[PDB]
Amino acid sequence: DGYIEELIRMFGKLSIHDD
Amino acid sequence: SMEGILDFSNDLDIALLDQVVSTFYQGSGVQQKQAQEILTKFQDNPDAWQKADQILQFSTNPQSKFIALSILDKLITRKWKLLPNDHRIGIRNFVVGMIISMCQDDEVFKTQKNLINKSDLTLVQILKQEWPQNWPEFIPELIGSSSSSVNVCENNMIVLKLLSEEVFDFSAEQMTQAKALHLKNSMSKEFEQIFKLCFQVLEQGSSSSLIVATLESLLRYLHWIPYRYIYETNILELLSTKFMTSPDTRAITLKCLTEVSNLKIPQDNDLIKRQTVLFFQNTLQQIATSVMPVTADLKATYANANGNDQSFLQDLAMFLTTYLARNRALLESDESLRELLLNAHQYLIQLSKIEERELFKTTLDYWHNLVADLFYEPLKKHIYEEICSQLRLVIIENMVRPEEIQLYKSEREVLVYLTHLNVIDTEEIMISKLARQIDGSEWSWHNINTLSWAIGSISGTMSEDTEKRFVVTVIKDLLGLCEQKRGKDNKAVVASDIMYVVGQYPRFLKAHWNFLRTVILKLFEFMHETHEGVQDMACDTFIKIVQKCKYHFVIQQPRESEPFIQTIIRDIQKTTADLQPQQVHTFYKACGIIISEERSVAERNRLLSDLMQLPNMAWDTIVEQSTANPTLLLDSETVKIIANIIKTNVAVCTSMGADFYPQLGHIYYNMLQLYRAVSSMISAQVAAEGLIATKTPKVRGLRTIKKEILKLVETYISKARNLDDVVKVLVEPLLNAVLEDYMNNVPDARDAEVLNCMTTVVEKVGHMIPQGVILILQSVFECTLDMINKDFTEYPEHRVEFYKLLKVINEKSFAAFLELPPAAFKLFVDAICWAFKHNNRDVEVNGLQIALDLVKNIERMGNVPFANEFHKNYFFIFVSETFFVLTDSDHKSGFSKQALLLMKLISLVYDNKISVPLYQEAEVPQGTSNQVYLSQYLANMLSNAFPHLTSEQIASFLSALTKQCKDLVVFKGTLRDFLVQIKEVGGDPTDYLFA
Amino acid sequence: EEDEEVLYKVRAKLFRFDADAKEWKERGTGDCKFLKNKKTNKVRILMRRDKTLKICANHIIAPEYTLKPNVGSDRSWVYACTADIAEGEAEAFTFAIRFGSKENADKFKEEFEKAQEINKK
Amino acid sequence: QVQFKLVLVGDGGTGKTTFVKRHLTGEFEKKYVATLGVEVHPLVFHTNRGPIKFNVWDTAGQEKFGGLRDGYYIQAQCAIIMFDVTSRVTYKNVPNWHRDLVRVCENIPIVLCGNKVDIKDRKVKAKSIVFHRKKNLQYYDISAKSNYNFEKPFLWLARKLIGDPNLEFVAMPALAPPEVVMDPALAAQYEHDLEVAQTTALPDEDDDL
Ligand SMILES: Nc1nc2c(ncn2[C@@H]2O[C@H](COP(=O)(O)OP(=O)(O)OP(=O)(O)O)[C@@H](O)[C@H]2O)c(=O)[nH]1
Ligand SMILES: [Mg+2]
Ligand code: NA
Repeated sequence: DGYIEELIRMFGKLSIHDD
Repeated sequence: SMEGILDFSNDLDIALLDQVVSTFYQGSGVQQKQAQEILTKFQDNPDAWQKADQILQFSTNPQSKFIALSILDKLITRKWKLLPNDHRIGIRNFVVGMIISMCQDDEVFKTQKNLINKSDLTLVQILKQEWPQNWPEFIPELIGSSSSSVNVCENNMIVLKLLSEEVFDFSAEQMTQAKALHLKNSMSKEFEQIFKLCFQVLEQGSSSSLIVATLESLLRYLHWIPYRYIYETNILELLSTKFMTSPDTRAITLKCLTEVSNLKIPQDNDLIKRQTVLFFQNTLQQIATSVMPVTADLKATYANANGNDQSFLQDLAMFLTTYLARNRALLESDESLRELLLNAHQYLIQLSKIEERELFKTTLDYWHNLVADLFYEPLKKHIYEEICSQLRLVIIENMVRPEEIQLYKSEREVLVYLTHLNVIDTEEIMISKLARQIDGSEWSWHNINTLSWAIGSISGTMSEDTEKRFVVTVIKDLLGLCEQKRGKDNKAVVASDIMYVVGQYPRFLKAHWNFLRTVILKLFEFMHETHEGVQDMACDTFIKIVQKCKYHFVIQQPRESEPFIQTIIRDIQKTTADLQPQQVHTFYKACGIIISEERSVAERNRLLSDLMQLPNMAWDTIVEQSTANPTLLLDSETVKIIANIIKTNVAVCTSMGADFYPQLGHIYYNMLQLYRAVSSMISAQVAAEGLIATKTPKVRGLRTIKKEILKLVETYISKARNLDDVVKVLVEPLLNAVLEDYMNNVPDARDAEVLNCMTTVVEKVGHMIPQGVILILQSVFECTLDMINKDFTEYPEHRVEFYKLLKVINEKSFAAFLELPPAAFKLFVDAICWAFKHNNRDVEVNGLQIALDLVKNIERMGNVPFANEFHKNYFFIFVSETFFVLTDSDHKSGFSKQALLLMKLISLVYDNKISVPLYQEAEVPQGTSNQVYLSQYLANMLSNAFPHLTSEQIASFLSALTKQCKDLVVFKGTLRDFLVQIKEVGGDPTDYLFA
Repeated sequence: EEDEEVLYKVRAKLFRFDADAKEWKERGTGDCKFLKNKKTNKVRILMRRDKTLKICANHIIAPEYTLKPNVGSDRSWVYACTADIAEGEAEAFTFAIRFGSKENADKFKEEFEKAQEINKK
Repeated sequence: QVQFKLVLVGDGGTGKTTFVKRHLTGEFEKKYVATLGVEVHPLVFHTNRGPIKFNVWDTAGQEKFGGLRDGYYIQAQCAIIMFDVTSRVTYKNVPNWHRDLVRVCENIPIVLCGNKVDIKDRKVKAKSIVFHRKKNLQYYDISAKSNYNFEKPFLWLARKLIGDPNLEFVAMPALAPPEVVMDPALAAQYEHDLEVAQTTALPDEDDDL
């Protein structure tokens, strides 16, 4: 529902950046 | 110095032998090598056995005596029946005498087991020859002799153990069928006497070393003896009680009870069922009180590796799995056996936690057998709910990567059954493990990878709605885990595992287009990441998702302007900019998979040309430059670009097959032009620089271009649906570009991929191009055979592809062999027989298959002058070359195919399918049938090849072989009996009447 | 190697020329390291085989040495070594070292030349 | 210096000698020269528990070149049985090799090795390799060619013979090497030997390294 949209939002921010 | 012993003129210097032997075993460097060559030439001396009783009497060196018995063994097994009968009695008496001598001396019996066990093995070689026909009293006297001395009784158990092994376990290869039956029947005739002594010793329990030896012999008896000796005596109580308490006897006892669990047993006897339950109850009871309780950490015990603990735990696993696989149903109905059932399974759970790959595979086979049963057999799961729950955690915590195919397949299968049996428990264990990654309790690169592979494995077992909530929970938790961690190293590992799990859940991806699109756009972002492994992970995941979800990329999704394939193709330059060529080829292959789903022809061809835009514009540029100046092609950068264009075409062709035609048509003409230009450049470099040129980067680069062109054409033709276009458009230009170039290059400049390519061409369209097939033979046959007919090693790739080519030509276009000049047809027969003599199994198998198919091709011709001339020229060449490799001991891998070919050749004559006499005018009487002449030719051939065989052996072998030539398995038996008899002198000719 | 600094570390396969047999023989596959001694400031090649960790190259990057191409490779260097102590006492070898790529090979030879003119001092 | 006798047995062509040569010098021998009788090669490993030396008796698989056969097994402390995963017959003969081996050596650690796993067309599948279970053999998939698990038979036997399950291979500290001090007398000699080297192609140039 909205929680499938929350998955899409969160998946978009997935990144590999050195910290 | 040492080479004195090799001089047989004089009496043997024992002290000299003992230094030669001693500087071999305890020596070093050049001295021990010199002694080694001396000792080898000594024992290989055919008269060496005469000087054997000397060494056993006068030598004090145990190694000298060992080697003396080896010399004897070689005589007994090979030349025994050639000896005068008083030599046979002599040898028997001083082997028996040496054994009782060493048993009577406790010092020698303790300290020289190697020499005693070797003496026993030598005695058993004599029994195989002489017992029981010329030694009826051996067993009665062995049984009576055992009462006199414990040491003699112990050694007698070792003799009986070896006798059982040699007759029942190792007879199949090493004896004729007849001799095997005779020795089996003799052992079972007198086994009653032997068992009584066995059981007597075990009950009286004199000495542990004697008891271990009796139980070792019993383990061998259990492979063949009838079940009544185990069930109608007290022996099950002894094995399962007193012998499980002592650690000396426990190792061997457990192995015995494992083989008891395998006995052939009547399945309808309530008393026998109770006996089967009882020995299990007794065994498990002794484990619990004497070894370790159900709760013991077997993982820690096994890891510590004290004494024989690892072997014991290996044997307990084998015992429980064997027994429960066969008998667990006996324990499932009675409430009093419930605790026994679950304790035995609780031991297996503890065994399943040991860090030992090969032990885990053993327990995993059992778990598979169990959970397979709980999934189908009614009213059984509730029994095992606590076992299965523990097992879920054991499989998950020990999950391996899919790269380990077998273990991963076995693990997935079990975990899928355990998910069907309790979805809720599986989900809880996997979510809890995930929480222990997030809080850092169990956090590790290995631990998150393991969990990812496990969560990935159970895809498609849950309902779609349960899977939806599970997948979302796992992805969100893994995404949070990635955010929480620091450093490219940590975030890359978690991002890979996120991407791994998503790829394993296609049903979820198909149902949620917005998510699938996000996943793919994220893979496109990762294709710009330089961190080690990310681009490979992104490309591997991309083609994996596409293989499963292709339909969702080729249709227009309701909220989208176009099919997503079109979007992928627009940004293909930008998306693949940072990938290595191999990664770009995977990407293009993935797009080819999607484009094959488009069933509108106009639309498929439009997407295909859209996808091939970049390689097609690089191509148009490079042919213009390459046609204008042939020098520009010699540049490395141009060779790499061209090779990468052709490889892009191979990649897309691999996934599109028949649908790739329009793209192949677009490049075909200029590609075959390029193939010729590149061919010339290669030949020109071989001319200026020599053969060493073929190893230079730039020539290897040029040859890659040729190989990738041949790969592209092979790949298309292999999958082509429109064979008329293959023949009328592809083939003639292909044959003109590759065949002459191959023929006229020096051997080291010839590409074996030409032969491979031609094999496929003949396979798919051989029937339609008979003149093309002849052109292929003329071009590659004689010059390839010359490369490979000097030894068995040089041009290995050409060798293998050569015989695949002849195989397919002999199947699809035999006509091409009828058109060969006789001289060249003779070379064809030489080339098949050449294949026979290979060890390389790819060549050997094709060799025998061509021979068999050729014989059948000639059969089909009927009574025609060519079939008649073939049989008169080549029939006996094929029989005698097949017999050569059957009997030479160097081609045992091809026995089945050799046997089949020989049977086919012999059956031709015994069905009168050969119309001409096989014999020369006035070589035999005028009337004589081929049957009679085959018998004479074979008799004479085997007589010369094996002169130590009698005329009676050869005649009997051949009467059996020829009458058995419609029954392959029996034929094979006769061939195996013949292979045993050529190894010895005085083989019984009656042995060939077994069948 | 607790008092030495890593200047360069690359994965490589090392070969030795058997002049008698007239062929190249693999000597080891592993991390080839350029180690600068804290005391002498002398840079050596130390190469250990994967898994066994046995030494298959141990010599000074001498300023005399010259990296030549091999006829068969775009990602290898050949050079005479007058004193390698991998397998006992200082012995002379004709080495070849092959890398994963042409750029690994080029970065090696540039790093090998840096080390030669550290060994000049 | 702990010293152990290792017998290496199995069918001709399985890669027993190639395997030993790989451990001795690091070379991979492409050519097949059948062993005659036995070849003894001393082999040393460096571990946390100190150096371990194997006297490796590399026996002949072929019957005609068999020589002393079971004579080579006398006083062996450990063994490797070798078969070829590409050759079904080599696995079928494993019980024969084990039988001959255990008769001479009753109580020794034994590793079963499937060689040539680098080859794509694997005839002897993982699922059918079960002989080791009842005989308490350690089993390893190995490749003398790719070095896949090439160290594991020796690590396993080392752990069994020394009786330490935590034993591991270690790097020995590397001695500072000497200065060249090249002599002009041999200048011409090296010039020539280096030209032959440069103009002989490195083997296996399509391999990853
Ligand atoms: N592909 C491949 N070939 C191998 C491998 N190991 C050995 N070979 C080849 O196998 C052949 C036989 O190797 P050897 O070591 O001589 O065989 P062996 O077992 O010693 O033979 P015998 O001395 O007759 O017992 C040679 O051509 C080797 O190069 C391997 O891991 N992979
Ligand atoms: Mg050998
Ligand atoms: Na998985």
